[PDB]
Amino acid sequence: SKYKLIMLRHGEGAWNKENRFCSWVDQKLNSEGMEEARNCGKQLKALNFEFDLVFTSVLNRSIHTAWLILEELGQEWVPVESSWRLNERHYGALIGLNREQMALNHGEEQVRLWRRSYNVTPPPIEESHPYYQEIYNDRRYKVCDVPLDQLPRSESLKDVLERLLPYWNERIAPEVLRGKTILISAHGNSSRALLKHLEGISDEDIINITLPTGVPILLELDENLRAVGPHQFLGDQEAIQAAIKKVEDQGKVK
Amino acid sequence: SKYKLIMLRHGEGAWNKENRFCSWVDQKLNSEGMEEARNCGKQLKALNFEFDLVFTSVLNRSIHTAWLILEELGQEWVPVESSWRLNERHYGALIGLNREQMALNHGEEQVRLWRRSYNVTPPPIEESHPYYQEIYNDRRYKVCDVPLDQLPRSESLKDVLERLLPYWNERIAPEVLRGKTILISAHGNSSRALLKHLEGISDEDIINITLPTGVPILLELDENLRAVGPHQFLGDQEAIQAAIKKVEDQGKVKQ
Repeated sequence: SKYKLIMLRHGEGAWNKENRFCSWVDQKLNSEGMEEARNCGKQLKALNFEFDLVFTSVLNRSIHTAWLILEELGQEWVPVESSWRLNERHYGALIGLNREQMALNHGEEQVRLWRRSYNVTPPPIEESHPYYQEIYNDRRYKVCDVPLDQLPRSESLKDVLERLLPYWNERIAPEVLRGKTILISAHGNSSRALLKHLEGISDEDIINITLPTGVPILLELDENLRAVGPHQFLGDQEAIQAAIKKVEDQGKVK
Repeated sequence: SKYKLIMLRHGEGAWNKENRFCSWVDQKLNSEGMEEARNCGKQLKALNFEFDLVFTSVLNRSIHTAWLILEELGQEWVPVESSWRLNERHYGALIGLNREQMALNHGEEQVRLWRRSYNVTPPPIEESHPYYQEIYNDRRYKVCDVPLDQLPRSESLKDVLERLLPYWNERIAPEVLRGKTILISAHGNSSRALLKHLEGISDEDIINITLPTGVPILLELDENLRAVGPHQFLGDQEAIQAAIKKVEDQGKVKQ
């Protein structure tokens, strides 16, 4: 293809073992998630990736993932830019809740709908929510490209794409078209949104895409920045399939 | 004072204890040097610093120092910009040599000129030098604002200032004048060059300035972007003076 792009979601964060929706809560990587980022960097080094620019969200776990990757590559000097527009989907009032408990109380199908639907919007987070203040009082959201009171209080995946697309179009895509090799260090839902756009995945088919943590995703793009074929997970496909199943199973009872 | 910013040189790596000139060799911090960066971050957190921009060199030890400080502050989202123009001074053929060996071979006075004078230039690095290829083959120097073939093969402190000052004037200083809170994560001699300029230190007097590793310098500048007074170090002054003496003593024969 004319261009190649790498994107990924970070490895396990500090709420993964507790199986809680994390979203805009700024949890750090845990020890396993740090190792996943190192493994990504080693895999990218083995394939000779030489990045020219890295894009991340403003959540520290995506930034630390980038930094660990760049250290493994010996590319710490490569410019990094961060934007809330690559943040994980805002899960609203579901932030902090246990996915398995939700499946037990409401049905696995209900949790699957909440997690993977394109159109369904979670209930908005309210000021009484235990995690409201630590999100909206953070300085990183006082200096972003929209006013604090305009930031979402919950998002469908469609909403994520709507706020990610301007950043892709205005900032990332022009660099790809210059022939620069780009790394996008983001999150499960923000990566799914961008894949939906670049691959032309239907609203119905995007529900069945679950991305494994800490696995580089190669996208080959044509002159119009449309995918030439489906995304490719770089690694051992058996391990990758088990990693996908692991994410799916977070929403299953027992 | 009208403006304030933080500058520092990173903590130690292996060649600090071994007493070897490191310069453009891209050596990593060791454990102690990582802890020095965390300690700087804790001091800046105590002072409630809220950075808007961080500037570093392209040597990974300065970048990792910045990342560790930002992590201590919970400010990993703050933009970082890295430039060869903040790199440590290029020590030429002295790269990788032991400073005390140089004092034994050439005398303490000559070593002090090489390390601290303004105008004396180290002998240039040649293609046969054991560290030449790993410096000049590195992609970070193929994508600079100067062609690979025009990058220095050694630098006096004057040469450092000549390549650093445009970056200060054109990229960093405008952000200071916009009221932004800036961190500069740099190196011993690039920091000394900037201090010489900002404080108006004479060509003769700069030879007496040595900076300790891993110690924040909180610089105070007036409306014309010149220092209000001599630089000061955050931390325990007796420990800082002992650390300065240790750096000076690297270039001395042991009595």
